[PDB]
Amino acid sequence: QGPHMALRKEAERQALAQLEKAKTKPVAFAVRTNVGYNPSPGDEVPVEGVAITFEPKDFLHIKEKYNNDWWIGRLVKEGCEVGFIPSPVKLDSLRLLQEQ
Amino acid sequence: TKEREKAKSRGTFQKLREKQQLEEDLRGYMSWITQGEVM
Amino acid sequence: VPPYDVVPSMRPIILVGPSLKGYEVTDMMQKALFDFLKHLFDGRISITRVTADISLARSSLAEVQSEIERIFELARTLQLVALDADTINHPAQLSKTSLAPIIVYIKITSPKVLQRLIKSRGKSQSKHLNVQIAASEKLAQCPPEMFDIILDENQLEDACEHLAEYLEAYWKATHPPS
Repeated sequence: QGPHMALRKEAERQALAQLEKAKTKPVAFAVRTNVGYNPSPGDEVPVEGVAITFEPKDFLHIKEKYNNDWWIGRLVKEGCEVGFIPSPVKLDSLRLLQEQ
Repeated sequence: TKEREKAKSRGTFQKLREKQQLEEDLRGYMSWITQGEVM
Repeated sequence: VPPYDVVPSMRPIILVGPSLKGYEVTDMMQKALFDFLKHLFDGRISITRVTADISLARSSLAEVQSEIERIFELARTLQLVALDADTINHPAQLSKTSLAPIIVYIKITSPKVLQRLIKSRGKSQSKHLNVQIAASEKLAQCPPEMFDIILDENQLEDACEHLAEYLEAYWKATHPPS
């Protein structure tokens, strides 16, 4: 409600400034994916709409680490920008949430 | 024209195709050594 | 099973195995293919010579990992990496490490012309007739989609058109515009 929108709306704009200030940062490390994943509405995304998706055997140039559940990085593709990469503990959290 | 069909139908098409493509692959395989003979 | 594996930020370009390496044939047909790699991306490429077998992670573990971490240093400045390997002769040979190189395949389109290259290098290479094309037919037992870049163009300007435009399309994919 009104008491829940004071902190939820202030965290989306705070995470969007972190995403916008990380495109000029150099690439720290790249990862090689093994499974497929797509963004959904209930994945606890900080900025809903700026998430990226990856299929199996794709490449992700991770820029920095946002938190313990989401990374900041871009997809190796012509024209793609930075996005939210799920951490390996987030991929472990998304699989056990489907069973519970 | 009826004789080029009977030279199509004996064996003679490959002679100007294989030896053509055995020549252009010969000239191309020479560049893969001789461009490394210099630098 | 880990979903993510630590790979370098820039993949090393690997001119590997048209015929089997370690001869006057494949090495000096690959040595020619670093001459066009010398000045074409000059200033945005790192050309080195690979000596140790990097398919073990012979040489020990310390001498190989120090060369793998050297490739890790060359991907920090976001530039292209080229490897002059003399032992790599299959895509699956470099599928167990944490590098994932670009399997550039110099393609031999006709095996019958390959035994005539053996007769053209004198009588020194003529004693290695069937063993070279054997695993260079097991480089045909590989499916072609297991590679990354395949070069079947015979002329120099036609084979280097795929060599330059594919890495330029890969350069724009790794580096976004401002």
